[PDB]
Amino acid sequence: DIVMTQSPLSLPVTPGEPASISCRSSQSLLHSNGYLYLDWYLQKPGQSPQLLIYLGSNRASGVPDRFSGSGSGTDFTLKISRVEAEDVGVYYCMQALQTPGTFGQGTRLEIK
Amino acid sequence: ASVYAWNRKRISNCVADYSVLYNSASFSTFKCYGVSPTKLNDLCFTNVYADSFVIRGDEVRQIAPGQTGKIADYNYKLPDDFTGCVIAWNSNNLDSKVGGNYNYLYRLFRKSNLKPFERDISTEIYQAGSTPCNGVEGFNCYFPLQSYGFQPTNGVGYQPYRVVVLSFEATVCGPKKSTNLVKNKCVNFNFNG
Amino acid sequence: QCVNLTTRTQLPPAYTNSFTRGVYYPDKVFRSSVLHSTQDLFLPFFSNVTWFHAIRFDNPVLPFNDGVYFASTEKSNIIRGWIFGTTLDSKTQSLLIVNNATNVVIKVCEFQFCNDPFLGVYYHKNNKSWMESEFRVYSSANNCTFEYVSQPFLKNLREFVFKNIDGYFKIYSKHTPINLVRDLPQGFSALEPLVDLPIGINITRFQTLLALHRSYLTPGDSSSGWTAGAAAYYVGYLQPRTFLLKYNENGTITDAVDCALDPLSE
Amino acid sequence: EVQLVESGGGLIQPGGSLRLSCAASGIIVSSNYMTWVRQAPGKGLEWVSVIYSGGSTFYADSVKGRFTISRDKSKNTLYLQMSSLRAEDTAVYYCARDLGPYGMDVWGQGTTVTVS
Amino acid sequence: IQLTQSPSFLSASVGDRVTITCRASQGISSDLAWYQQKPGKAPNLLIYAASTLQSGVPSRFSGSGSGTDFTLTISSLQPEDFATYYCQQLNSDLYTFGQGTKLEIK
Amino acid sequence: YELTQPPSVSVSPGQTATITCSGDKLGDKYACWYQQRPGQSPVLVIYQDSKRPSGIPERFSGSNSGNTATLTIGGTQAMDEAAYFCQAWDSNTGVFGGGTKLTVL
Amino acid sequence: VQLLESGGGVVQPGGSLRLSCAASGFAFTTYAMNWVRQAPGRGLEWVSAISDGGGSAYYADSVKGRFTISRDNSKNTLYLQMNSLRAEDTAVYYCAKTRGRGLYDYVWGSKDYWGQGTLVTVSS
Amino acid sequence: VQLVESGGGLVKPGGSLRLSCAASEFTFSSYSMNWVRQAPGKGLEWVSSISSSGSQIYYADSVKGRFTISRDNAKKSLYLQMNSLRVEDTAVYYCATNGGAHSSTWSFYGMDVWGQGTTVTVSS
Repeated sequence: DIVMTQSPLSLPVTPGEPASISCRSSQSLLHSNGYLYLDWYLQKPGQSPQLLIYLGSNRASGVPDRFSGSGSGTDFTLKISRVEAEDVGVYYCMQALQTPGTFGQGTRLEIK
Repeated sequence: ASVYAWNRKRISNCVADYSVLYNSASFSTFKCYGVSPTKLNDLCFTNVYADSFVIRGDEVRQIAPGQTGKIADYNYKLPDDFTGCVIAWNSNNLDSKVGGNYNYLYRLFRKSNLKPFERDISTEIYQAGSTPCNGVEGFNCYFPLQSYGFQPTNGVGYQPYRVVVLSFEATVCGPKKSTNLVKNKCVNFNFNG
Repeated sequence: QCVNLTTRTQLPPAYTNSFTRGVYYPDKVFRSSVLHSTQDLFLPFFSNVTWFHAIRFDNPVLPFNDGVYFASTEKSNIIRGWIFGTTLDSKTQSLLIVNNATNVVIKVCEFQFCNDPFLGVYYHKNNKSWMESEFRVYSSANNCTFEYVSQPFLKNLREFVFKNIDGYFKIYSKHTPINLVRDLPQGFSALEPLVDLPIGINITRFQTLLALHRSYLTPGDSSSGWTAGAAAYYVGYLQPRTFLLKYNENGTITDAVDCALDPLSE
Repeated sequence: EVQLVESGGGLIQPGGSLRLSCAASGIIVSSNYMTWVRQAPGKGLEWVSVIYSGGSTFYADSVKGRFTISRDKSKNTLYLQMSSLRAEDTAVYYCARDLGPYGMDVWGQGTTVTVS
Repeated sequence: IQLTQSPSFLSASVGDRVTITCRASQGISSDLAWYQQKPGKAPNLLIYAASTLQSGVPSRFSGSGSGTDFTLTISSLQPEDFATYYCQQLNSDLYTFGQGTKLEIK
Repeated sequence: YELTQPPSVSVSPGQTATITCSGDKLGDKYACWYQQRPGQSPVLVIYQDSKRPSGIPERFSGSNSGNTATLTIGGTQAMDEAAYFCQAWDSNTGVFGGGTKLTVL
Repeated sequence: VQLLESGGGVVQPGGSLRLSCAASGFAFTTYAMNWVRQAPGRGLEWVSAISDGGGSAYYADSVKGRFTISRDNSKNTLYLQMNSLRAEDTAVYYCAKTRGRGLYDYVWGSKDYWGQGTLVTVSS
Repeated sequence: VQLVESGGGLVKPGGSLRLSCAASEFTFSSYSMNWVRQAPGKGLEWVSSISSSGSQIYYADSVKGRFTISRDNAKKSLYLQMNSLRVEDTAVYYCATNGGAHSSTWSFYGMDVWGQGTTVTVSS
């Protein structure tokens, strides 16, 4: 199993400020073919998640430009350029390398 | 089936009734490049290939000896020496779905061109320009297969079209509505020649 | 598979005498009490036919010159079929005839025949009359056109004539219960055709298929206990000759004379 | 990263000969659908030609019999044989890459062609 | 096929909700690409397949419609959102465009 | 389908050993037996419930009837101390027995 | 694109259920699918995934044997077999499609589009 | 034939391996292969089996959907794809020939030629 831990557990950040969310893998998620198989999700309150960051550093269709991912091997960080009022909710990471698919425990970016 | 993975049936050592086809009056296309359709049921052919698939109305043009476009050069190619009958018909009431019929697909992004009668089933990440993805769906790394949007709202040129291409090659002959035989009378007959 | 068994047995050919043998109905036509003179491919009277027996069973590829006459005493179902072809490899279509116990299977594929094709036979203790045949004939069999199935062709003497004329493969057969000791009998019998397969391939060589048992297994040889039962089959060769066939009142060929056999027959 | 650069147009007498060039960096021309697109002054975009990834060619009704599209695999470049030039050929031409359901994702800067 | 945009000259102030219509005469239902062209510049994809946001386009741009009707919807205008907006027939043989709608920050 | 073998049995050297193998209607099936001396890859010693492979002395006698498969070793010696796996095939499935360990004193 | 999940409700401890993920607006013929559960206030946790044409039936330990999945490639629907349900599967279930359609885009990996979810409650 | 295996090594649970069993002679073609794993503390387990032609492939109940046996009679090699290597897969694997050409004749033979086993270890 790949047990992944997020850091930190909560990030209440005022809108307009920047925010970084880090989630480190127990094993190495690098180079199944040359990429970093960690994916980032946002579950906004009351509705279903969709992809924010795929392959560690890249994002899917239509994502706000403020989101960006970084890190290699075991450490990975999400980089929000400017927190706003629509960014509230839990953030998940997932290892996408081995069949047992494990998500994070959930850190909300909220407005304090 | 879809035009990329077109079905091909070998028909040999059976008895063929070509009258049902030529005299059905439900086909949008009946163009024979070998022997005329009305004179097709007396020529003993060897193998009869049945290439069945669904395309669009504008894509029926590409099903012709020596054509170009998506279907001709990337899906199904009809040879310039095709000696058979292309049989097409609209299927807007059968293979079209309200919202698009994505069950049917077609290969668009293929490296080179297609060979006469070749099934294109290369379903692997297609690098368009020069971006190595090593098997990743992305920019200049899209999937060569592309879906269809068959809908009743689609126009004739975008509507679904079932096309069975009959290729031909001493096992299947006929015809003359064989007149029932008579007995005990000195008669004039034609017994298989 | 392709377990090979032709280790070193290289005996000289043995010749027996096909006395008055291998006359088929070379036509499509009923005939009353009449002596008809036919000019077709026939096996000459009193000719030397190569004889193969268990000794086991060299079973070599033999020429299919213009058509062969095949006989077999084979009091148990040991002779099973033939693998006629041009190269007996891929890239060339070849014909495979096999019958299990209740059906005959005919195929024309680009087979990958083994160098010693045969069918292993096994008897399960639950139901002894099982005959679990395993194929050791080809390794690959793909991309083929013709495929025929029917009721099987086959001390219960069996006689076959094969010939390949104008794309048609013709099989003439006669099944006779015999009491003679070892070789072909004397009584005249006429071979009447079974099928006429529109194969259309070129055939220049052929090889019979044998039913071998596993008598003992040494751990690594794969070629240890392949005993060949007890059977004997003969191979003649058809030559273009003129015969004079006596048709019965009912239309059956009861008798014949070979021409250029001896002056009296002439 | 993906850049198309064009050259070859210019003021040319009516009915004369000319040729355009379109060098490509990043995209391989020899395996993608490249189109020629025209824009007359005071008018919008309009299609001219497309050469398939396999090498099959296509031109418009207003183009057949006059222009020819051509390529080079060594220089990764796209060409257009310009000939029998009438007054209506005065336009700016861009090279674009055709992906079917995906739109003209990359474009060229454009070159002005004038007929006089 | 003939594509008609409606209407040609269009004007609004910043923050207005705009709906630029390219009307399909036959009905094709998935083959639209939205081409925004800065005056005298190189066009760019906005919405491909007539409903999906092409990558890097800001989230204020939306597309809608399928079949015979099609529209371009801008949720909140910007002073730089003036351009000439094209509609194109995807999956076609002549790649027919529209005449062009010139939005104006007015 | 399972084959049941006693965990282990032992006899003095020079005696006759008897090791059983139980299965549901196992006398209707073909059973193979193997010898695994410790630290060694196994070797086939009995197959088809009655036949004895080449290279094996005749004192390896096996029989099958009913729901029990049995192997008999007369004149047991020192190197008969090995793991003995009764094998059988049912519905194309290789299922091995428990494996009875034979100990000689 | 719509991912309509059907079925679901109150089922009995140890009873049975079957869930339907009716998908539309996309191929689904060359796309993989995923099943994701979320017990109340306990986080997204994985269940299942399937290949383009079935056969590849990939499960977690807690659903070993007890859950099985299937798809209707003609009707474009996803299914989910349930047996002997325990109290830890009381959750809302998301069917989600993989990004994409090539190999090394793992059929148990990225999940681009998600559904609306239906609650499955095991109680009495 | 003379059989040698390779590929067993240290991997963590869920990882991937690909064992092998190479033959000396070309008599390999006539042998239906079997994969048998030996536990570090127990006897043997049948893993999979393949026909002489390779068209009759069977797996144990505990391993289907994970392993992929394949062979190459012209390459005189036997492989075993080893995916989702999971907690109890640590063992020593034996490649053993049957002799029977097809699965219908396997009961008439036994596994006679075993190569030197290869040790596979899965652990965190």
